[PDB]
Amino acid sequence: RNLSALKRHRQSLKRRLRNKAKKSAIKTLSKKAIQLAQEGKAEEALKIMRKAESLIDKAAKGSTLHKNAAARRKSRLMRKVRQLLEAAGAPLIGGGLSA
Amino acid sequence: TAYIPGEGHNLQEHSVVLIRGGRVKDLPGVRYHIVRGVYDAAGVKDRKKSRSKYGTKKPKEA
Amino acid sequence: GRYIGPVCRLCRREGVKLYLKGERCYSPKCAMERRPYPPGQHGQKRARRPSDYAVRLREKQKLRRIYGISERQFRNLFEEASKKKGVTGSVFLGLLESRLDNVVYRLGFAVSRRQARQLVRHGHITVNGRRVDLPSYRVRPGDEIAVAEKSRNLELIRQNLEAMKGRKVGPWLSLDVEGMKGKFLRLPDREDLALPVNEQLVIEFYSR
Amino acid sequence: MVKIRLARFGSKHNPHYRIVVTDARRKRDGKYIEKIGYYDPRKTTPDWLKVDVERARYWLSVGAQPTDTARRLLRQAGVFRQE
Amino acid sequence: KRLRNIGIAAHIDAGKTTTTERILYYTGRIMEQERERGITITAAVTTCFWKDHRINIIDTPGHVDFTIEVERSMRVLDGAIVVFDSSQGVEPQSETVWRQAEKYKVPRIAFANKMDKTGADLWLVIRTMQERLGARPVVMQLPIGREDTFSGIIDVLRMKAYTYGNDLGTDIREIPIPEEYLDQAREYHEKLVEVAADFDENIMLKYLEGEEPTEEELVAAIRKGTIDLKITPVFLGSALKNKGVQLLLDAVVDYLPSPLDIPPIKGTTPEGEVVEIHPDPNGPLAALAFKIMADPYVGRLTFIRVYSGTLTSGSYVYNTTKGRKERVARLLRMHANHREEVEELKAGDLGAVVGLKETITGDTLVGEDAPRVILESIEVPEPVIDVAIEPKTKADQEKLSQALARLAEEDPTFRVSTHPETGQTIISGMGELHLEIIVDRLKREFKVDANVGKPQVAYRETITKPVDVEGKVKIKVEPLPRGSGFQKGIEEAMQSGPLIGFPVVDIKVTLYMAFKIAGSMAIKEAVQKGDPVILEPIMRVEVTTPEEYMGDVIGDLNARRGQILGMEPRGNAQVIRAFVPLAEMFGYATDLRSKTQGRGSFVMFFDHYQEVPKQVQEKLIK
RNA sequence: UGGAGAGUUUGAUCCUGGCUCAGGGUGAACGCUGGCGGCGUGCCUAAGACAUGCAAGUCGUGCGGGCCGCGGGGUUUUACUCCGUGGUCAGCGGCGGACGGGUGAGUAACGCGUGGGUGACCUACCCGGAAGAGGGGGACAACCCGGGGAAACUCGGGCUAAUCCCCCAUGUGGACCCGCCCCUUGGGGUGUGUCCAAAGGGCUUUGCCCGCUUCCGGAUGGGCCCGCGUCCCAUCAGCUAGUUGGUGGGGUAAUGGCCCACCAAGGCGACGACGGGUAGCCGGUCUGAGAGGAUGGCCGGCCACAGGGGCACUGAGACACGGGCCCCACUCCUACGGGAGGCAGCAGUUAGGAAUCUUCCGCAAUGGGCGCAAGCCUGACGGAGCGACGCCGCUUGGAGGAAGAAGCCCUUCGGGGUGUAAACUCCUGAACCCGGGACGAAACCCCCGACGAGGGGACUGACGGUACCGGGGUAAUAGCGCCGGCCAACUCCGUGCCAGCAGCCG
Ligand SMILES: Nc1nc2c(ncn2[C@@H]2O[C@H](COP(=O)(O)OP(=O)(O)CP(=O)(O)O)[C@@H](O)[C@H]2O)c(=O)[nH]1
Ligand SMILES: [Mg+2]
Ligand SMILES: [Mg+2]
Ligand SMILES: [Mg+2]
Ligand SMILES: [Mg+2]
Ligand SMILES: [Mg+2]
Ligand SMILES: [Mg+2]
Ligand SMILES: [Mg+2]
Ligand SMILES: [Mg+2]
Ligand SMILES: [Mg+2]
Ligand SMILES: [Mg+2]
Ligand SMILES: [Mg+2]
Ligand SMILES: [Mg+2]
Ligand SMILES: [Mg+2]
Ligand SMILES: [Mg+2]
Ligand SMILES: [Mg+2]
Repeated sequence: RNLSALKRHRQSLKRRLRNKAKKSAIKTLSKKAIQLAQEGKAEEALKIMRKAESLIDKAAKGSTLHKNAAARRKSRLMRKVRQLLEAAGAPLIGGGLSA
Repeated sequence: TAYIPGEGHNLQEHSVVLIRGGRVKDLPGVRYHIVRGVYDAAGVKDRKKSRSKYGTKKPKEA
Repeated sequence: GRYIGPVCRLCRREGVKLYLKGERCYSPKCAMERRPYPPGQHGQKRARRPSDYAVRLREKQKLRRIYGISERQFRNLFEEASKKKGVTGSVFLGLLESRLDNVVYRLGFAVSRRQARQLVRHGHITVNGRRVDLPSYRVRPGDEIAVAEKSRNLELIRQNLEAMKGRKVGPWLSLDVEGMKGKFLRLPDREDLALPVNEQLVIEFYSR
Repeated sequence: MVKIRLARFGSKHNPHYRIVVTDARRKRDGKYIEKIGYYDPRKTTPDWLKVDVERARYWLSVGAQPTDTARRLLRQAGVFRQE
Repeated sequence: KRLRNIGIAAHIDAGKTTTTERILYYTGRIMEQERERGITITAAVTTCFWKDHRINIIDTPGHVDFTIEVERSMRVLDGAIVVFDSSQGVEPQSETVWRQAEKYKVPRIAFANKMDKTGADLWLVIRTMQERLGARPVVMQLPIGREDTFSGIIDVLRMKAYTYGNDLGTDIREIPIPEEYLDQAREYHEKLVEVAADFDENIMLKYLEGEEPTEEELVAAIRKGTIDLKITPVFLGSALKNKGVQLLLDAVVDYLPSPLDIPPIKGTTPEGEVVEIHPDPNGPLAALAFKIMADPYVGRLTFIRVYSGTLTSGSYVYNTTKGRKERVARLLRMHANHREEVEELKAGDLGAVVGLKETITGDTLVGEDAPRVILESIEVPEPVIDVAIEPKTKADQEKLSQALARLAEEDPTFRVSTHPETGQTIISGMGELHLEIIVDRLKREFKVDANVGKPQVAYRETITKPVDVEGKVKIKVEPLPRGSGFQKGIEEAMQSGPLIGFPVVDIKVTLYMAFKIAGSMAIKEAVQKGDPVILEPIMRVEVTTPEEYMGDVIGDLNARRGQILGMEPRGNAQVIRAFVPLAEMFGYATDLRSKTQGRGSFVMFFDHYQEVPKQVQEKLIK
């Protein structure tokens, strides 16, 4: 009756939560940042972007994201942050993104 | 419908039969033959020449 | 295979003296001498003129009966000849004649080709030192065909190699009666065999 | 990874392998990248182990692992000896 | 051989299935219409061990309807246990199983079961054992309590006695004989010894001298007598209430034969000469399939007895009886609760095989390469009742007949046939109750629902006065003696008669495309003007009955429109010959069985045609 | 190096023209008959339903426990069961279960074939190269406790270890925005900003072996795209709403209406759209003089599917054949509370069918997974079995033996035929029996050398006491079809448009 692919199942479930956590975190922060960039709040927009960047990259490390995927996430975040800001802006918290 | 080849036979109302294909230029709408020697179709008794058509066992030369 | 059953009865029918018993089919006996007509209740009746088919059937059958070879083996042998280089007729004979059972008869280690079969088959023949018992074995140019050391002095073998002192063995072969060795030198030319067989009609048999 | 290994050819009671390089995940008798040697474990002929050494070395150098049994046979034709 | 193959056989509801069920429990200390109808119908072999002794048991059905299941165990088994409703004695189907045991030479003990029931009397059984079936019963034990208070069992022979506290077989345990019975005990030891006298002579002498012999040499002397089929040890107990069963099992291992203690069976080599089959486990293989079962979960199960050799699982064998090569794919042992798969099955042993596609009962199996011998098999017997079967709605026609073919293959007392005149499918068995469980087996087991009914008869017609006629050419048509017989135009209107349309027969036509139409219209008319009468098949019947029943039997034959022809004895009973119309002979066997308390039998063979009683005809133009 | 035609429409002829046959072939089936061996090959139907066993595991050199057998004495020992090692058990953690194996249901399609494209991408383990492996924390099972259960086991509370999780650091390097140079679809470089690493285990231990992390390159395997090629019906002629395109997003490894908002009104179709029917496609295969025609079982390659349908999770990879969820169909256990199941893996059963095998042996080999290794696992595989199913080979005798027995057939009553066929004489010696007996197996490992090269040693065989060799040794199965023409092969009897034959003429 029994195979211990059951194990693999038990395990997939743990990782499934692990990655869910990192992923939903990455979107709440990415959203938050673009939202602040649009309000024009650039110290906190960039503040958050950095956090998001970190968490995306942290995620690239194992199975959760990888690759061009994180890079992409990052790319779109700072493409979207830098521009919303630029409409008003000045990149206050000089942190996060190239001069 | 199906031809029953051989001199004499033992087929009746629920006899099981092997059908063969081959028509008969003579009976219209008889497209098939019965395979003698199989299921309930007996062989042909006393047959001694073309014995393997006609499903007839090789007779004993005692 | 090899038929098994009455022979100098097709020594007849083919109407032409094959040599299936070797030695008797030389006495006032191969029935070609006595009863040169086909077997059976008819046989000595009006010959109806042969269909083009029968002409060739018979020619084909003649040749085959000469070597004592199954039709499946024969057709195969023939189809091989056809694919092979140059004249299918001649080549095909050479392949028939390259057979071990027949080589052994051509060496006169045996009287008849039937006999040769039985000798080969019973371990009495050896090709290049190792023993062969496959009548169908193909003999190649340059092969030593001898009589097995244990068989060397058997009643039949001494009789048969006694008669080979005197005789000439076909040009495509060599023989060493003292030491019981033979050599297949080359493939038989179409003329080296005086065959009572127009092989060109046999090719035509297989064309249908 | 990619492998140097014995692909079985010949026939029943007639093993005749090909020394071949192939993804490990192919079936044994399947498609392969390249043939390099052949091997006849019963030495029914004198040329019963052959290998193209200069190719086997290319393949070893780009990270093909050989089978134990394959290694043995490349060794035997001196793929491994270096003077 | 440390191994006992034994059947349980008895009248209906004598308690065999219960007995068996208790044997498997004691020997255990380390089924559809059977429910609906309350009967055993199929018996299976089953193994268990008593005193380091392999017991193979076939619990047989009681009903005549299933005689085949005895005519089968009584072959392949070596010894029998014959149960009795001791409240009833020897019943008519006890007589039956007995005469079957007789013909296969089956050593046997009896078991007066139900010593607890109101009426239950050992002496009933004993008397009746001797009065009604010619046997010599031998009292091996005695009871402790006329019916309601049957609490314990005296074993004569060993002088010892056992009493049971509960009806559970969990508080048994020896006691001494009490004061009473103790005078009664003795009297058999000696009286067994009286009987043993005829078997040992060391007991013979030792008897005369008033010296009681040794416990072991009696047993051997009894056992010897059992196996020579001259002595029938009687034991008692209540299977229901766990009393005498262990004793019974002990008694199986004491007196019932191991395969060595019976003549080994015979076969017929291809040459033709008879020959005994040595029972060696290292001889060639010879074996008898005696039952096919269609079992999920392993598929077709074939039960076999191995007489010679070692049938080894995962081989090929040869069905000499129908010359097909078969495969034993695995071998099987049926225990009370699970099935042991075994690697082999040696001489003297029964099991079940899987593989095996063609083999049926009576069929003989031998080694793959072995002497193709054919073994004395199993014995027909012949069906007594028959009915038309057709499905309620056709299309089910195929399901129906495919099934009957399956079923006529499982059990060769059930036949299927096709009346040659009117092509209705005629089914035949060993009783009403047989055919009922068959039909009731086509609905449940094979999902085909059928009707049943009297086979319609092959009628005939003829004329009763000579006649001359013109067909537009002229003919004279007289009758002929009953059973005589009989241009191309006239034999052709001989098909349909005027009245019902059955063949016309027993007439002489005298003549005194075109020609055809004239004879056909002439005779067609001659038969009307000739003033006809319907003829109807008449069977010659001989029925066999203990003389008790003769009057009532004959009376009922007369009641069937018969004509008695005479009566001779055949052995212990009495035969009556008679003519009776096929029509009135429907369900005769079960009417007969009521009139003879299941002791009568009968057979029936077409004899002649003859005209009817002027009542039918009108009631037959219909 | 390759090509045969014949019968049949008529009073007869020519032509037309259909029907019919001789040939080859097959996963075959059926009938009569059947001796051996070798190599192939065997559910073509119900992609119906399946009892039972086995088909995927492995690491104790990742980690902590339970149990057991020992060693070594604790109270001297059985009651507090203590250290060391060698077993086992699940658990946690890895790597594998995406390969191998099955099947052809769906699919008329970039599915396949063929050739290309990717400046539009990925690739675990393997190899080459560079640089690291520095700090800290934490939880979940196992385990104990309790509630629950008939059990499966299930919940709760608490303990705990690691190569489990998490943060911090170093940043060789890498990612990302933006600017610059080169290049030209997203390719390479560069600057500043931000953001990102890691794991320990074993030994004979200041040295070796296995692992961990980041980057670059290689190799291998893939994804997506495009040209062309890919059946029958037009009695299917119009099709299309994410439909065609754009913009901006979402998504992915990556392009893309793949998905979503918005805008525009497109896109496709007689060069056959759409629809219906059939079908997995190819290397090949069969046939054919060829061109063609037909086919696609076995073996190889690609695709699809895993009771029907949808779905995602985990992951280098799956939308997963022996993993998961839900719906549907069907079955099974049940104490009626609930549980369980998916042979198109190997065998096998059952049903359907004209019809298709062993519930075999073995991991010795080759290949695969895990492991430092020993080794474990492997119904892949290697073999054995059954079947004349197919092909190749072999036997049932050979030489002698009468103007020719007997029997049987014909007969013009002399003969003629069977027929040298037999009988009979010699000869050989399938089977048998005796003795001997393989290759396939040398590696991994061990020792010298350095755990490299190179040298030396040891183990290992399912098939198999088989193949084969040697020695003895018996005259030892033959049947099936046809004999009017095509078509090779004719007489007698029986029969009398009957019985029957028949592929066509008849
Ligand atoms: N009083 C009593 N009754 C018994 C005993 N044994 C059986 N019976 C009764 O008779 C019934 C007989 O059933 P069973 O034991 O199957 O008898 P059977 O002879 O096998 C029935 P069949 O002959 O049809 O197979 C029991 O249930 C019970 O009714 C017994 O030992 N004592
Ligand atoms: Mg949220
Ligand atoms: Mg005929
Ligand atoms: Mg009763
Ligand atoms: Mg009963
Ligand atoms: Mg009842
Ligand atoms: Mg005309
Ligand atoms: Mg047969
Ligand atoms: Mg393409
Ligand atoms: Mg886009
Ligand atoms: Mg993906
Ligand atoms: Mg399809
Ligand atoms: Mg052509
Ligand atoms: Mg299925
Ligand atoms: Mg499965
Ligand atoms: Mg069937």
